[PDB]
Amino acid sequence: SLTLILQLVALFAVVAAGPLVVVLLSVRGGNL
Amino acid sequence: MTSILQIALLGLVLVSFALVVGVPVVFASPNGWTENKGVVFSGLSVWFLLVFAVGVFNSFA
Amino acid sequence: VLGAALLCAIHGATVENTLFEDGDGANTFRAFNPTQAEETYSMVTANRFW
Amino acid sequence: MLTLKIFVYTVVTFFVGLFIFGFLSNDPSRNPGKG
Amino acid sequence: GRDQETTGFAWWAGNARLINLSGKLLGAHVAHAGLIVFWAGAMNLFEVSHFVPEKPMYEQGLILLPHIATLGYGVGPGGEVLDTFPYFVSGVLHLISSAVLGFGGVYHSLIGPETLEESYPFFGYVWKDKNKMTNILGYHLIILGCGAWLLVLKALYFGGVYDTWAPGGGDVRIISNPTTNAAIIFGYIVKSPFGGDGWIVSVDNLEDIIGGHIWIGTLCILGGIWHIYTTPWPWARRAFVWSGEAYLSYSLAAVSLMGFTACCFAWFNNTAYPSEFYGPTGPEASQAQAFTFLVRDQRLGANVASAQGPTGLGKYLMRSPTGEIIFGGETMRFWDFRGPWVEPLRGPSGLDLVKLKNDIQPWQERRAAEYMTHAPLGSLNSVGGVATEINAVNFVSPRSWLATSHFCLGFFFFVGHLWHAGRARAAAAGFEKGIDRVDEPVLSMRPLD
Amino acid sequence: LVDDRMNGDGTGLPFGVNDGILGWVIAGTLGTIWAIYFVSQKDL
Amino acid sequence: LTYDELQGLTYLQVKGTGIANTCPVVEQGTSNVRELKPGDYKLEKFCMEPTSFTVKEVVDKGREEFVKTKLLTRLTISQFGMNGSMKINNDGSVEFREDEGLDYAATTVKLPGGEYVPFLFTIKEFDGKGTLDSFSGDFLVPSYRGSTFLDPKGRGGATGYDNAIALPAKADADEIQRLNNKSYTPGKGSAVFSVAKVDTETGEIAGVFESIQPSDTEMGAHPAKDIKITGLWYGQLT
Amino acid sequence: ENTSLWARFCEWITSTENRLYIGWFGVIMIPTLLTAISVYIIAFIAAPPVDIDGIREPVSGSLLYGNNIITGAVVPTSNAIGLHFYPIWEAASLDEWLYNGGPYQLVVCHFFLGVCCYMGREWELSYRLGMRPWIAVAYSAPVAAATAVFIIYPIGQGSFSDGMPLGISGTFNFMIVFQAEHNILMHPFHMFGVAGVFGGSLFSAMHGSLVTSSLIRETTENESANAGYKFGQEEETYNIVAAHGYFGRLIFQYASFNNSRSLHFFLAVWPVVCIWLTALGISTMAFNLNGFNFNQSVVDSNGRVLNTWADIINRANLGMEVMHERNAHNFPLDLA
Amino acid sequence: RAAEDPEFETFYTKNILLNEGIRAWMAAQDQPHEKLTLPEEVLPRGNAL
Amino acid sequence: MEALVYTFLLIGTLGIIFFSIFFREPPRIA
Amino acid sequence: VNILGLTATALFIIIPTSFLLILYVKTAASE
Amino acid sequence: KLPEAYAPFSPIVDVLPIIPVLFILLAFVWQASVSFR
Ligand code: CLA
Ligand code: CLA
Ligand code: CLA
Ligand SMILES: CCCCCCCCCCCCCCCCCC(=O)OC[C@H](COP(=O)(O)O)OC(=O)CCCCCCCCCCCCCCCCC
Ligand SMILES: CCCCCCCCCCCCCCCCCC(=O)OC[C@H](CO)OC(=O)CCCCCCCCCCCCCCCCC
Ligand SMILES: CC1=C(/C=C/C(C)=C/C=C/C(C)=C/C=C/C=C(C)/C=C/C=C(C)/C=C/C2=C(C)CCCC2(C)C)C(C)(C)CCC1
Ligand SMILES: CC1=C(/C=C/C(C)=C/C=CC(/C)=C/C=C/C=C(C)/C=C/C=C(C)/C=C/C2=C(C)CCCC2(C)C)C(C)(C)CCC1
Ligand SMILES: CC1=C(/C=C/C(C)=C\C=CC(/C)=C/C=C/C=C(C)/C=C/C=C(C)/C=C/C2=C(C)CCCC2(C)C)C(C)(C)CCC1
Ligand SMILES: CC1=C(/C=C/C(C)=C\C=C\C(C)=C\C=C\C=C(C)\C=C\C=C(C)\C=C\C2=C(C)CCCC2(C)C)C(C)(C)CCC1
Ligand code: OEX
Ligand SMILES: [Cl-]
Ligand SMILES: [Cl-]
Ligand SMILES: [Fe+2]
Repeated sequence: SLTLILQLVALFAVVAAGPLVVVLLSVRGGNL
Repeated sequence: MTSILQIALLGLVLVSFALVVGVPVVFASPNGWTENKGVVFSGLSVWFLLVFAVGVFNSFA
Repeated sequence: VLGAALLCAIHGATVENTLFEDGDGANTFRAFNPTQAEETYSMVTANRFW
Repeated sequence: MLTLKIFVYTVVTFFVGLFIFGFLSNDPSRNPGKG
Repeated sequence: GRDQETTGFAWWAGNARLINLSGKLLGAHVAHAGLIVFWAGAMNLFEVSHFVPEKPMYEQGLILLPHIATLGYGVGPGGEVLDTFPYFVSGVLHLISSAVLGFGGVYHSLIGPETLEESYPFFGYVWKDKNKMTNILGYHLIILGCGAWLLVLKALYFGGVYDTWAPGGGDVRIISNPTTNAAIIFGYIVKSPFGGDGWIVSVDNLEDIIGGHIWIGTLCILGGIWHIYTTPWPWARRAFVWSGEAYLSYSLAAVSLMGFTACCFAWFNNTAYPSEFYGPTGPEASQAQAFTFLVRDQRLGANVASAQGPTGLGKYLMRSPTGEIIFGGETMRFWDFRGPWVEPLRGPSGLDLVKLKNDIQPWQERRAAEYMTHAPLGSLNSVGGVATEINAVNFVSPRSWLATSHFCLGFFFFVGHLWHAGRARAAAAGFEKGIDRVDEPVLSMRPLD
Repeated sequence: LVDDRMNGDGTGLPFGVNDGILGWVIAGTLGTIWAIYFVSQKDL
Repeated sequence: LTYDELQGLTYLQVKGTGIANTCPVVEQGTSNVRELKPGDYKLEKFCMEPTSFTVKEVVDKGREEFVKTKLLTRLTISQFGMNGSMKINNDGSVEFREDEGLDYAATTVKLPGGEYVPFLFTIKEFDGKGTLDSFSGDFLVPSYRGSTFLDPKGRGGATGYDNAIALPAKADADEIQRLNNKSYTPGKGSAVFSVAKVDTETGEIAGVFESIQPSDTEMGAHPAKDIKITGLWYGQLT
Repeated sequence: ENTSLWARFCEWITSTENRLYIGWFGVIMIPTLLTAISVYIIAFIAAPPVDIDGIREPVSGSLLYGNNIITGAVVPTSNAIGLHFYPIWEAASLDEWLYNGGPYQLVVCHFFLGVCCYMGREWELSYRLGMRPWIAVAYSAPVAAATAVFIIYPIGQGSFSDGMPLGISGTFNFMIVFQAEHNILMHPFHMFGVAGVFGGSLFSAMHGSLVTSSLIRETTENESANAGYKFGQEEETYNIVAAHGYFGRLIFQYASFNNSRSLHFFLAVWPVVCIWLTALGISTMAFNLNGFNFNQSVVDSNGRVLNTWADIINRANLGMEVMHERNAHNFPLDLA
Repeated sequence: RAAEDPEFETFYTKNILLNEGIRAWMAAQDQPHEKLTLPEEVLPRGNAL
Repeated sequence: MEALVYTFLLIGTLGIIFFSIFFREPPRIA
Repeated sequence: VNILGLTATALFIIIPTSFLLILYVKTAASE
Repeated sequence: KLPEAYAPFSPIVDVLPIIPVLFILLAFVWQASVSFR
């Protein structure tokens, strides 16, 4: 369903946001 | 008047995602906050303007 | 079983609360050396308390 | 039976008062440590 | 952040590393406040997205919309919902405020000043500066008193609040003549917490609720001014410990007391937590069941004052230990329950027989039947009924959920108060890390224990 | 009424006090403990 | 405490005070009693309150007298909200009738010596006869426990095990009255009523009453004792 | 200078020189407890029968009324009282005070105050002996369990009659009726509690076997090994490295406790947090949150009910439910 | 004592009644080999409930 | 006759508890 | 069983108690 | 339900409760990234 697809995309985008910022800070200099 | 509200809200969601991903990146970057002043200020200003725009367009839709 | 659970809890709490300083650090878990021949918790203080 | 309630109230108030004012009686100065 | 060697605190005690860092303390606090308002807004949006209008809110598993509806937003007479837009507005405003607070907390946590004392003397503080701690406490007391007075203004001039004790089944009422009498307001405070008294859980009218809120707002404002313009007395300085962990332990004990007390409100009180929004309580559901079977057997041509039970105590109506006419059966243990649908049927001597016979109301009967069907009995799978019941009803009372979660949090926070009070006393004493091994206090006193 | 009772259940009695003698012994006991504590000051 | 200030007093001021367990006592009018108008009457809210509970126990020099007891139960002894109809003649010959209402109260009293005597304090189906000074009669006394009541070993009249099942060998012979047969035969009591302080302006009557009734018969394990109830009564005409 | 009466009394109270430390928590702990023991012995010996269910059917519970030690129990308060406070002065006579279960409330209140002040006194002696204070934090778990089964469950169900009877057979009755009501076996908090006591027995046996197995040889075989340990010594009595190596090659190398401080902390924390969880499970059941309900969960394609082990547990719950308080229910739904 | 005196109730007798309830409401669906098609009217059941 | 045996066993148990608490062997600390 | 159990309980509470008292006094009188 | 103008944003509304759990787990991730120093 469209609602299920949007829920899964939103959930994946949110749950990846934490790992995204930590990986970007680890590879972009430091200070973490 | 509803479609422009939906477009403004989707833009607000995208700007909020860009803020929550880049603002910790900008802050915790080694000497990154000094030069990311303009882009961070523009992002926050666009976020506030989009919040106000969605709020004022809610009364018209 | 209930006495054994009581003994486990009370022995762990007594040992961890009757510890010696050995410190220069707020974390007592890093204040322990496996290769030594000295007690790290005060048996005398534990006996007096209980 | 009112006398029993008065006596119990007096005993309870006595013990609670000893507790409260004993802890007001500068309890941290009964420290076996330094400071 | 820092590490283990530079602070002495491990990662699983990492917030202790920011005990003495005022700026990082403020950042953690503001980010946490953003988290709290984020949960408020996100749960409000989730509940209004999952809200069904043709069902009561206690069947749908909502806990925040009953809180907003109690204040009288989007609800009409009888507890029915008229609009969800106020709830949506509250959720969106909380989400935006959460964004602002989260940005502030993240900024102070990451690139904010480490210590505020040398650059911002107004916001700088050391834990032994009792005057500055009382100033901060006074500012927060002013904020709390202003919030209480804001609730008072909401219930007085800004649409009122939902009165479940209004005739007909409750309505959004404007509070007129709040009971500001100190005797009746503080008699709740000096009341016993047992049955028949209930301490402050047994507040039964919005007049006393708003009067107590006026009193607590005025008291909080005067206490805040007092703390701003005074200092702790020498007896308080001798009695108390003046560390940050000590202040945290005091707050922990306080919030544990509030958690237990709010658990008791959610389980027993039906005035500040209306049953039309939160579902019937335990006593309310048992009395509703007894009253519904009473009117059923009365319609079936059976005498209700007579026709005793198998134990000869009374199947329908009997006597309380004091002497009032109460509902029969095990619901005797809930004989102190007071609800909007029993009070018109209750006279000076308790449940009046002639009133229960002739002054019946169809809305009272319908509400009692609905409360009997929807008792706060359920499993953690949200299976309605007792533990033996078949997996067919999807309902657990919001009162039950709030009571369980809040007693759990109150007990954990009591234990946290224990831990932090003990560690604060040991840290001020000097033996929080162990025994000095050369100055053991037991060897300094004589044997035989 | 076949027997005598205090009938103190409910009613919201302050500290469960039905007679003024109860509140007076509360006040007297707390006051005398406070007085002993206050006279025995300036120690240690 | 009349019916005027009782009805004008709200629930929250009666709760926990015991006022809900005392009869309305008139204070106006006279004790003439004969002054009341003879004729047809259908009384309402018949009120009853005991003042003493006594049991017939002694076999000694007292010669089967009534002894004082201790009330093991709380204030669950009063009876209120009863209807009926009583007829009054000119010479004073009156009859009494009680049909429905809270006409019963399960009460347990303690004999001196640690003995428990429960009894169902009833006035139901009263057939009074006599004069205004004293009219007496008989009332129907229910058993105490219903037929669906279960004892510590299951059993009971309507529903039950009909024997002691925990041991499979002794379920007969000596213990017939305990398990083989459950007795629920109702008894009969005697009640004497006196009328005093009659107020004909409002049609409120009062006075003292004297009732003798059997105690709990249970299933017939022990013979029922005689319970004497003294106290006040109150009623309102039409 | 310590001459005034209150200063002398304070020094005597806070004196660590006593045989048993009293302290300012002990000044409440001692009289409340001795009250509870006194009335508990007297009630257990010669308590008259108590009408627990409120249906005028009294329960003896005491030895002089025909109870043995297993069956003897201080019966809970009458159901007519419920959560009302029933002290002796609120009763007209001692006879009805005993008939209505007043001793149960008095014992429960005094015992709750006593265990709370015992926990406070444990902290106080830890403070006055220069010790770390979290022994009281460890003791907060049995205190939580006692409060949950004596006060919190009566609060949640609305009647002190609903608390745990002060005895053994009464305790079993409480557990059986409790299973009927809430299906405690199917609850995660009770499952963690059971795992905690089982693991507590396991870890007690583990730690005791490891230390007693690794004692340093300082005696012979004709004298007890305990005689090898001298009290007040600073020399270690067992080989920590040998014990850790044995455990590592027994179960796992990288998943073993090489530090005695961490090992003893684990021994302290595991049963304490699990008993916290099970006490909170009882307290959540007090507000009728109940265990897992899997009655008629497995259904086939035609919709017929396929019974499971949870359905057999449901049958047990039905058997308990139709029998508990066999005369106290005038109506079907057991909402009280 | 409980058989000869029906006023003697204890928690032990409560436990005995509860265990009888377990056996009765358990046997039919716990032991399929017994083929216990036990009717409703003989199953022990208390007041209402 | 059983009740007296029970009460005697329990008072003996409390006697052993009081005896073990108050008249124990002192630690030698040597 | 009303008095045979009494005799069994008496023998159980004395015989090992007496034996333990023998050993305890045999150790206590030796320093 | 949600207002008709905000109906398509319900799927992104439903994810919003779990963010604090994701936040504490993100704190654990960051502590793993600093090698639990
Ligand atoms: C608002 C209340 C509050 C505050 C501000 C603090 C603050 C602090 N605590 Mg503390 N604590 C509290 C309450 C609080 N605590 C409570 C309620 C308990 C339970 C008894 C504890 C028990 C505790 C202990 C044992 C310790 C601290 C420690 C600390 C310090 C370092 C914290 C840290 O970095 O650890 C890091 C945080 C974590 C590793 C998270 C822990 C994982 C939790 C348990 C997961 C649970 C989540 C789960 C889903 C919740 C559901 C359970 C239930 C509600 C249903 C810090 C200043 C430490 C200290 O003393 O420093 C000096 C320490 O030793 N606290
Ligand atoms: C309520 C949750 C909470 C909060 C608010 C904080 C806050 C803080 N912690 Mg902490 N911590 C927590 C939980 C929390 N912690 C738990 C559960 C543990 C146990 C695992 C720890 C263990 C811990 C340790 C060991 C330490 C801290 C430290 C710190 C401080 C500085 C961290 C830093 O700057 O390094 C940098 C961190 C990062 C670069 C990670 C970036 C992640 C970003 C900020 C997430 C933001 C996402 C969000 C959506 C952005 C929106 C902003 C805006 C657009 C709205 C800071 C104030 C340090 C300290 O004490 O200071 C001396 C430190 O040593 N914490
Ligand atoms: C939650 C807000 C708050 C907080 C954290 C504090 C904190 C503090 N106040 Mg304060 N106060 C407040 C609100 C608050 N106050 C308000 C609203 C008022 C206006 C009424 C006052 C008026 C006030 C005065 C006049 C004084 C303080 C003082 C103090 C300090 C010592 C108090 C003490 O010894 O502990 C607790 C005190 C006691 C245990 C003894 C008091 C006995 C009880 C608590 C008083 C109420 C009795 C009543 C019968 C209890 C019923 C409720 C109970 C059953 C739960 C302390 C730091 C003292 C100070 O040091 O000056 C700066 C001081 O003299 N306060
Ligand atoms: C078979 C018949 C014989 C049976 C024998 C049974 C004996 C029971 C006697 C009753 C027990 C009461 C003990 C009281 C002792 C007070 C003296 C003392 O504590 O030291 C003073 C001691 C004096 O200072 P010191 O001598 O300098 O060390 O310290 C104190 O002041 C502390 C006082 C504590 C008061 C609490 C009393 C003890 C509570 C625990 C008793 C519980 C009752 C149940 C008994 C069995 C369990 C133990
Ligand atoms: C049910 C009835 C009782 C209701 C009581 C409710 C009213 C009181 C509740 C709030 C009192 C606030 C306590 C703060 C001070 C406590 C510590 C202290 O003491 O602080 C200690 C401090 C030391 O400098 O002194 C000081 O600041 C002085 C502060 C104390 C001043 C108050 C004393 C009142 C006088 C009563 C004495 C009667 C004495 C003799 C009685 C003999 C009877 C035979
Ligand atoms: C001086 C002091 C002290 C001490 C104290 C003490 C010594 C204690 C105690 C105490 C006690 C010692 C208490 C008590 C109480 C008791 C009681 C309260 C009792 C009782 C009993 C009863 C109530 C009974 C009843 C009955 C029954 C159950 C059955 C049959 C009938 C009869 C009636 C017999 C200290 C050191 C702390 C410090 C402070 C002060
Ligand atoms: C709004 C409202 C209201 C009101 C309320 C109020 C007004 C409250 C309050 C109150 C108060 C006003 C209170 C008080 C308090 C206090 C406290 C709670 C405290 C404390 C603490 C402690 C516990 C202490 C301790 C100690 C001691 C004793 C000793 C020494 C040391 C120390 C100090 C630590 C009402 C209900 C009407 C209605 C509804 C709502
Ligand atoms: C520092 C730190 C940290 C962090 C913390 C925190 C706590 C943070 C935060 C933050 C926050 C607290 C945030 C918040 C936020 C919010 C937002 C970002 C928002 C928004 C907006 C929007 C865009 C919306 C939209 C909408 C509407 C308007 C309605 C309808 C629906 C929707 C959704 C469409 C950690 C732990 C990691 C590590 C350590 C340190
Ligand atoms: C979208 C939308 C809308 C709109 C909205 C708007 C347009 C608004 C807003 C909003 C906002 C705009 C919010 C907010 C936030 C904020 C905050 C959250 C704040 C803060 C602040 C603070 C917290 C402060 C602090 C401080 C300082 C810094 C100074 C001194 C000290 C103190 C502490 C005071 C509506 C709902 C209509 C509808 C739906 C859609
Ligand atoms: O009381 Mn003891 O167990 Ca609580 O559920 Mn309702 O109430 Mn009776 O039944 Mn089931
Ligand atoms: Cl019922
Ligand atoms: Cl049962
Ligand atoms: Fe060890």
